[PDB]
Amino acid sequence: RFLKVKNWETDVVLTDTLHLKSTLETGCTEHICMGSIMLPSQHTRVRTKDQLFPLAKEFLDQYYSSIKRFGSKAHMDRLEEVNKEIESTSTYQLKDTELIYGAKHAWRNASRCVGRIQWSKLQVFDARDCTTAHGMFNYICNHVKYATNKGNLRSAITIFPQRTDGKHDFRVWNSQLIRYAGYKQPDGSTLGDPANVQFTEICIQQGWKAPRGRFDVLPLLLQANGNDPELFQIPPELVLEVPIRHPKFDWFKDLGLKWYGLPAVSNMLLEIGGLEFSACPFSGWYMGTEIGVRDYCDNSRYNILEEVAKKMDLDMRKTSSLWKDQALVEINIAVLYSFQSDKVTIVDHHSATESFIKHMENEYRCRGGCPADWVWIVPPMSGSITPVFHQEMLNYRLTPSFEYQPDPWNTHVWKG
Amino acid sequence: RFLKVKNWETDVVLTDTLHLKSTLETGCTEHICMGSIMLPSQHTRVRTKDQLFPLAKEFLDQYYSSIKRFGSKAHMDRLEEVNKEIESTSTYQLKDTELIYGAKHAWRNASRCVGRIQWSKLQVFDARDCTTAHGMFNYICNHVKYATNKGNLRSAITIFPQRTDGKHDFRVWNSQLIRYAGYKQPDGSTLGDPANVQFTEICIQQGWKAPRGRFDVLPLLLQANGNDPELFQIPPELVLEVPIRHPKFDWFKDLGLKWYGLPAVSNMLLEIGGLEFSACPFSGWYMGTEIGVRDYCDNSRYNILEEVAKKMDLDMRKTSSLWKDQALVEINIAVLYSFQSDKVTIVDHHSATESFIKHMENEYRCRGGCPADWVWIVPPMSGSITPVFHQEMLNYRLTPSFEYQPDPWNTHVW
Ligand code: HEM
Ligand code: HEM
Ligand SMILES: CN(C)CCc1cc(F)c(F)c(CCc2cccc(N)n2)c1
Ligand SMILES: CN(C)CCc1cc(F)c(F)c(CCc2cccc(N)n2)c1
Ligand SMILES: C[C@H](O)[C@H](O)[C@H]1CNc2nc(N)[nH]c(=O)c2N1
Ligand SMILES: C[C@H](O)[C@H](O)[C@H]1CNc2nc(N)[nH]c(=O)c2N1
Ligand SMILES: [Zn+2]
Repeated sequence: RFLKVKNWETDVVLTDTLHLKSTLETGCTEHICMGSIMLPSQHTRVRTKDQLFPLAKEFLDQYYSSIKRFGSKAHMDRLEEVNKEIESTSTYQLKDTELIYGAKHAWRNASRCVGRIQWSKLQVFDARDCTTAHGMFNYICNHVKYATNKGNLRSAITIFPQRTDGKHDFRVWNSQLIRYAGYKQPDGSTLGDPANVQFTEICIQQGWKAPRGRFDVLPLLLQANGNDPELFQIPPELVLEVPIRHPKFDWFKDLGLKWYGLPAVSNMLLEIGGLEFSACPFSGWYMGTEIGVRDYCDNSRYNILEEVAKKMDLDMRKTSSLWKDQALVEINIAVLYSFQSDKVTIVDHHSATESFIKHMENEYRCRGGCPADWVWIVPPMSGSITPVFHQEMLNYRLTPSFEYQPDPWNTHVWKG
Repeated sequence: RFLKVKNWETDVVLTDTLHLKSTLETGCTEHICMGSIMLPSQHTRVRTKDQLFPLAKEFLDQYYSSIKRFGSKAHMDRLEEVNKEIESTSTYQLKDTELIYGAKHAWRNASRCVGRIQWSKLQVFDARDCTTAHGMFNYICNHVKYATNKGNLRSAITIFPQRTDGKHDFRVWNSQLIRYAGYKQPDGSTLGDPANVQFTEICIQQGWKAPRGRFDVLPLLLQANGNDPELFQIPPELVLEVPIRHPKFDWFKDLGLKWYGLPAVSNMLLEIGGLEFSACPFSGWYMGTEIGVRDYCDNSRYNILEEVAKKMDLDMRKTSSLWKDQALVEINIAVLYSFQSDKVTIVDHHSATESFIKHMENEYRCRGGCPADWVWIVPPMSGSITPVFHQEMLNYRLTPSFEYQPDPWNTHVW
């Protein structure tokens, strides 16, 4: 059974057979669509040998199909080897080749990711020999150095040991490797990034001396083998930052804004062949709107819309003057211009969405589909003047995958 | 099963139980979400004598509840009466009060409509006594004049006779009552509105003498009782139009842009108690972005971003200058400025989405929920700085409802 999607601006129609290979559930039913639910239980997140071998087998079948060795003796022997390792040891270990395939394909299957044209050019760092928080800090520093590359950013992921009994998890407690602190003041205002107030408090409680500034890089809070997490400060020379200025507005620099260069997600779960990798930080490079639209202008983040609109002297009485929309465009022009001027990799939302359309069409050609989440793919500004807005998309769940997981401070058992 | 929706800007959480009354189907499964498909089979649309009565019963049951007479003398009586009329005539006719209720609730249940906070204020015009296209034209003119109201716009729907056998359908062939024509030029490009090129040709291919301008109001093409349709010119004095100028850039009026004040969808199918109304033009008032973002700036429409940006002298050599975004804002400031200057009702996208959040809150409070289609409720510019962006929405299909329906010229035995 085949399915079609139409781009309504170009009348291009594509045929999806890949959704047939989909196992996991979406969250929708025939009588209700949950397409706009942010964290549906299905997309969030121990396994027993009962269900683990079929998950291994399906993954290995995929893997050996991709290398043109399906049904080969190398393929049959590996299946046998994994089987016996599961029955006697209860889990199994991926080879290096399988881990690299898995991480790439989890990104390939990331239906909310607009940057997936780059998916096969991913640098995979195997940190499965790591045993301690210090060991983790070392692997993460090397990730940040390699990925940053003096501004010429390179996609990378670092993979720490897989979950075993769920009581010895490796976790990076930060949501991203590099993020700014946020501080609730006694008068109710917030200093810094309001998204990080809760995590900032945990760090301070674990002993972090906070500078209490508006752009303080947070410490790494790292958990090895289920032990209590430990604080480490990324060396500042590894944290590339871009001061934000505007190409016409000389007064923009006086807002004292800066942002970091490397977007590196660190709280997600990597699932490959039934195995769960609970610490797997990954990084690419920023699309401009992530910083200029969401980070700076969300009412619940830095929320600089007013300060910018004031200095532009806009009619701020009625909303129908679109002063909000006007300040937003200027802030996003500044973010792009500051990054480009400093030769730090960044992509605008027009370029990135055009690329995704080309990626998606190619994926239908050579793979039979490309799972896509329209709600997340469409940029948070100027939606319809980007070609994804006019593109029908089918959302379904393939593995390997990145999944959400509960914040560790709500599940951790404290040693003391 | 008693589901929850969170707003992530405010942490407000609403519980939805209304969805458990949903009847029709979404197109999704638990294996694949179709939330971005524009027209699944379900959203498009005779009855056997059997499937008609359960539909009638469900509608009457919710009608009599809304008036607090569920399980009353009048309820069971009407129920029996509709039962008997169906056994005999194999259809039935709605009472005036039921027709009004059914129309307001088709709008109440339209999950892609952001303007639904106004749903109970709708003016319903019963046109079920109509028999000819000339009469149809008369009802539509009266609709237009009433809804326009000298620029103080008012919501209205006009309901033509319901389908009987499918051979005698009433249909308005225009997609909206008021739309601008579109002509294909000798040199490949398109003059006027490209969305209307086929329909603009059908009118000519029917007898319309086009002035071949850029903003030529289309004639009405009205089909009564399954007959061949007929052309009709809407009196100009009834078509309120707004010249578009900018409150800062005097060169903006030189661009020669105008738009019409009345958005009046005329090609949808209204379904009440299983009865199908194939001609039910309805109208409200515009949200600014429908014109300024989509109508003006869609690449497959008027596509004027190239010109506005040049006249703004912006660096159009790199997308990373965001010149499209910058021009897009100015256009949409102009549209709002022009309408508000000429005292024609219009709402900006910030106001409408704020009102929709308030409408959701009301519906969750007094009704138990509110079907909502995020892909359509979030405006096509400045998405995340409107409160609907951060709003989780549950999409499900309730009835009475508006459904899409095939274009008549593909169906009619001409
Ligand atoms: C190379 C440049 C990349 C760009 C421009 C990019 C862009 C984006 C954007 C804008 C989002 C939406 C997130 C939001 O708005 O909050 C997203 C989501 C996502 N990205 Fe990419 N990304 C890139 C690389 C990567 C890499 C290297 C990985 C993993 C190896 C990845 C995995 C994901 C995933 C899993 C999501 C979904 C998050 C969720 O389900 O909530 N991305 N990406
Ligand atoms: C009074 C002010 C109104 C406003 C501001 C408004 C706004 C909107 C907007 C912006 C859309 C998105 C469609 C698009 O972008 O093309 C929409 C869809 C819709 N509106 Fe409303 N509308 C109003 C009145 C009405 C009325 C009076 C009715 C019927 C009684 C109605 C029924 C609908 C329906 C059925 C749809 C969606 C069609 C579909 O399912 O694809 N609206 N509306
Ligand atoms: C709930 N909300 C905070 C989710 C934020 C979030 C969660 C994720 F898992 C995720 F991969 C991304 C994408 C961020 C990103 C990664 C790589 C490159 C890039 N340019 N951007 C963003
Ligand atoms: C995909 N597209 C071709 C569908 C067009 C379409 C179909 C509809 F039923 C519909 F109600 C509207 C909204 C137009 C409208 C109606 C009332 C007020 C307003 N401000 N605007 C637009
Ligand atoms: C409620 C809604 O699902 C939520 O606000 C989503 C909408 N789309 C998004 N799209 C992206 N890219 N990133 C986001 O964080 C969100 N948030
Ligand atoms: C492909 C996609 O479903 C299509 O572009 C939809 C998206 N959202 C929309 N939203 C509104 N309000 N109007 C539209 O026409 C559309 N088109
Ligand atoms: Zn769905």
